[PDB]
Amino acid sequence: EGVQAFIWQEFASALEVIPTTLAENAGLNSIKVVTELRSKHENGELND
Amino acid sequence: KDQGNKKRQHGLEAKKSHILAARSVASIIKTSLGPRGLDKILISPDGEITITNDGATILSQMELDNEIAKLLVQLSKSQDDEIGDGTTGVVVLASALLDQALELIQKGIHPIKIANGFDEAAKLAISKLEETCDDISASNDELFRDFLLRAAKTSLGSKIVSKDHDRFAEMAVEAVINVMDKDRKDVDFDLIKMQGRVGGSISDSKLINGVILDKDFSHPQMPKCVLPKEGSDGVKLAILTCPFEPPKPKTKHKLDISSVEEYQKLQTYEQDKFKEMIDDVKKAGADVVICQWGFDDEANHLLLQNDLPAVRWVGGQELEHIAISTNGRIVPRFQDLSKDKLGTCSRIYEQEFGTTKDRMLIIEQSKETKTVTCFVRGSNKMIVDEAERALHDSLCVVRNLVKDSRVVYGGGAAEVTMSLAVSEEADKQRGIDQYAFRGFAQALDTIPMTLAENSGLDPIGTLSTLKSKQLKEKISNIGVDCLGYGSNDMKELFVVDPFIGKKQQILLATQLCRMILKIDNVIISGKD
Amino acid sequence: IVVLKEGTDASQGKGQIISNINACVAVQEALKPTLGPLGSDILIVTSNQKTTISNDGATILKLLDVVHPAAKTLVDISRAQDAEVGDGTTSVTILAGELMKEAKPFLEEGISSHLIMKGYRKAVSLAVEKINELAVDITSEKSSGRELLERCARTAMSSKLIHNNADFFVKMCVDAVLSLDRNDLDDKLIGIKKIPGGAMEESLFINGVAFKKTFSYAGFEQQPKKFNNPKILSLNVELELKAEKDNAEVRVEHVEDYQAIVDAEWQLIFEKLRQVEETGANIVLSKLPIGDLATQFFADRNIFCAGRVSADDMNRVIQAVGGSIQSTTSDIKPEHLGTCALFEEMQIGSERYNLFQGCPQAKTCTLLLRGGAEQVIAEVERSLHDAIMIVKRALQNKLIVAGGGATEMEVSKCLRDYSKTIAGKQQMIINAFAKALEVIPRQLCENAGFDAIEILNKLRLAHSKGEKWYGVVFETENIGDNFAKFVWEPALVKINALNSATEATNLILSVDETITNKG
Repeated sequence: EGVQAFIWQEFASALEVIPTTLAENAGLNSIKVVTELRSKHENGELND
Repeated sequence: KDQGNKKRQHGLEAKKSHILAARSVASIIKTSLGPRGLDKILISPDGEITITNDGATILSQMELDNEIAKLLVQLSKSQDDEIGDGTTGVVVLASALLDQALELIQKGIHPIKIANGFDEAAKLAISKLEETCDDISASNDELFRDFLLRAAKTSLGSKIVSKDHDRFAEMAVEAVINVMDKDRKDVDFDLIKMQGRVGGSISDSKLINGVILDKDFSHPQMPKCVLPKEGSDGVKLAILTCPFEPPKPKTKHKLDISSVEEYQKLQTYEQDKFKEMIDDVKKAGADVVICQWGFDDEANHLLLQNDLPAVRWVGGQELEHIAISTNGRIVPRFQDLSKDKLGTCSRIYEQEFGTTKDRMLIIEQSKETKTVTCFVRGSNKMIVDEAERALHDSLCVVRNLVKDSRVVYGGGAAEVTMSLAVSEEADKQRGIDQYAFRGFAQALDTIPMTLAENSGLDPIGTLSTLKSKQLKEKISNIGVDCLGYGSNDMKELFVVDPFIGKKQQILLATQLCRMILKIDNVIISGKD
Repeated sequence: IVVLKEGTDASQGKGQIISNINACVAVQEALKPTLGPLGSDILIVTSNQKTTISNDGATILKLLDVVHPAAKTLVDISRAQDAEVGDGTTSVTILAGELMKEAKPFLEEGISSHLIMKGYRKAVSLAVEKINELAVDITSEKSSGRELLERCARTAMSSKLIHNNADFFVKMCVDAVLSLDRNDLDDKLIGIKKIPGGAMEESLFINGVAFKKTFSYAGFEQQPKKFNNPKILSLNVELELKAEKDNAEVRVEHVEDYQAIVDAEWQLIFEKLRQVEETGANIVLSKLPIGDLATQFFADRNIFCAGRVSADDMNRVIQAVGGSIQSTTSDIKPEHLGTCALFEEMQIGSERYNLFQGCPQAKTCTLLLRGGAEQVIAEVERSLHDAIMIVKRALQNKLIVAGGGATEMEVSKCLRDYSKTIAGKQQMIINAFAKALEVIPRQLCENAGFDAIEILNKLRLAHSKGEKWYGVVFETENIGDNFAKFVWEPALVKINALNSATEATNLILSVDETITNKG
């Protein structure tokens, strides 16, 4: 609750910078890679 | 042609310029959202100066040369002809959706995908809102009437009408009920007309199921009220479209007077002709005579002798309204009057308002009529206009409530619930569409945040508290306490708005966001 | 005093053609967002402060009013294409702009405009030949005159109440427009009516008109119900003894006057009905109900009659019988009589229906649907309307080619193959034209939000092997057989668009050095 929830959401959103940078530098579709990783993580854990 | 000074934009530049224009427009009405909105001083380009917090008027009087902003202005104007109460909310939501679309584009999502995701999110939000609706009519008719009156009073209390808001709400409810079919539940605003005069106070406002005609019954000594004669066949009104003048020869169409002898003889003959006409009128059973033109002095005198009020200078449309209200027919001439064509009204009488010289008359009907006039009084033209706008808002609220018994609670509670549902769906949803759904939920979150900001509450804390209360504790109707309340949970405060109104607001916002998003180039011709 | 050029001079050399190319590319970029059904709209404001938003190519061209002398040629060509053809207006502009872009490096390398024009003409001739080869027109080759349209009709019936029985309804959908004049097809000739009861597969197709039985007066079961070559008489009013419409109030104060009026009315109706016998009409239809006397007279003369025919039903009768409707019975003449090959009364659903069948002059078709519920019949009618529209559009031009860029891909592949066996600059020009031909699918994919690189690579890989019907699928981002999916565009439209684009490109590039006045 309060400002803490907003700051935690912003921190979580910012955490995805590293995978986005890796996808961009690899010549892959930046947005698609993040979605694929998020979808795969729904079944696996620290594997994909 | 007109290549010189011709405006053009690039894709990467236009996609940002449109969003900047949308934000600039949204800043116009951001402060006007909610009952605690701020009054703005506007001067129209035509010189109209007024103070108001209504988003519709603010956008109508405020013109601009930005084509992207003109789209929002036109959308607001078009909505003003439908409900008009969600203009500020619709514009704010559209601006939030456009900002979210800009953020998505910066992340590499094509505009068409963003539009499709926003459409799907709007569909899901509308479905969730409908699922969370409460049916008032199916629960209790007395509670239905109580909620109608409560919403009317809540809408009225934000304007000058607060003095007689109770009577205003009663008049609005009665007007809506009288001009609608219970089963069909379709209400046309054209069936309710707005009228008023400068002077007095709003306490003199009256609801009339007919036409006023703003006439003084010609001669001041004519009867000011005709009764239904203790349960007789109402009051008979003669509808005429010709002046009350004596017949004249067709050779000249004029009467010549040479001296006193001829003057007196012609006057006597004209009096005899007027007596014949009045006898013809009486034989038809008419009590009050209405003519498209004026009356002669002898006609007025003889009608006064016969106690037959005369209405003068009534327009053709006014006569048609009289016929519709009284279910009568228009009689061309006096000699054509018959009992089968005279209109039947409950009563006709003169109503005086202060010292106004109009001395208007009122025609009342007991059965359902297609012409209802809401008369409003006020010490100033601005007061009358504000009262008429409040009446329009109350009529729209009542119309929406009767159209669909399902209702939603205001204060952003519906927006919070829809945002939570859309966020849950986005979390469940896979693919790029998840970002679009999350952006739509964030855009929905703007309305409660703006309401909290306008109400003097910390928006960051308020939005989080509302979301937490509606998510962890239980699903309820908790909104922003814009008005003085002892607690949250509007469900107990009975702050209710029509469900279909909110659905229309969401649909209009989504369509406007798509319209602005789906335009990529703007070309403006030069000037000579 | 008067200066034709307004004191403005122009340079000479490749600079002029390069500037023309730049202007044409600017126009192409301006019109790019509007390509395809999903193309974005453009907000254009006139000098009179009038704002119009639309993706229609013709409207954009009209409101743009290009001032450049060179690009105006392409604008005029596109306007002419729209006026004469009406399809591919934006495609011609896009192709012309792409060709202008491709021509720029050739000009920069010193290639004269004549060589580029000749190469473009040769490539366009090859493309026309390939289009003619790809053009599909099947009459009896692995198909029939109706199967070619029934296949398209079945698509619209997917996931519907008639999906399992689509084989029967597709025939009716095709016949709704094939049996009528193909020069002018419209939705008013495909009226569909509902009859409760019975199975959906038992629906009856009528080449003429059909209507419900509306007679319940004396004389029933006396007039003939079937005819071989009947003559049809159409009337509006003034057929029954007591007119329901356009009548008048009659007041009588004496019994003798009443009897005289009754006798006069009887004589008048007798004469008006004898007119029907004299003209030789077999079926009498009117918008008003028919009384005992008129129906009895018709039965005594072996004449069929039926009243209470609605205005739409009367129009359908007029179209089916090829005759004319008379205002009143007093003017009945044989010139207004129609002819039909069969008249019969149906007993569908235990309810009597009157219809005309087999009339060679019929200009409209009527469908009588059957089913266990009215909602099912309504869904059937909706599916039938969709399929009828699809087959009507297909029949309007039976010469079609695979859509979704498949035709462009095939033309490009063939042009590249020919260029591989052609020496000289002709090879370069043909390759440039073939590459430019791929702009249309590229821009369609871009406007649709698909990944242009991947979709184009997949299309190139698939189209280069096996069938040439592979194209871009817009329902889902992938490559599939458009011909199997019934996605096509007219061959003549493609040929006209290619010719217009080539003409515009040559005209703009035909001049390397020009002295153009300002005005």
